[PDB]
Amino acid sequence: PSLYRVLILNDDYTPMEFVVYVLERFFNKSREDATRIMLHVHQNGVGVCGVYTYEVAETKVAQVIDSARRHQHPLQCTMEKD
Repeated sequence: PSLYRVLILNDDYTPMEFVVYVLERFFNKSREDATRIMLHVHQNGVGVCGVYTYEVAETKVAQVIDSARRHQHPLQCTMEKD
């Protein structure tokens, strides 16, 4: 039954706007909440985008990666047990 948290890692190439876009897009964040998480990731090196069931966490990871790569950004996204 364990839920899984989705994490994005900081990097020195992915635009902030794209990270905000990603959080609004795939994690259902208002722009204000996205901005907060984006800045937290920038400062902490890692941040939680959300917590979901394993299957849903898995698709959100893939979707962020797919989106990032097609935008040609190196944005790293992964998950771990909540």
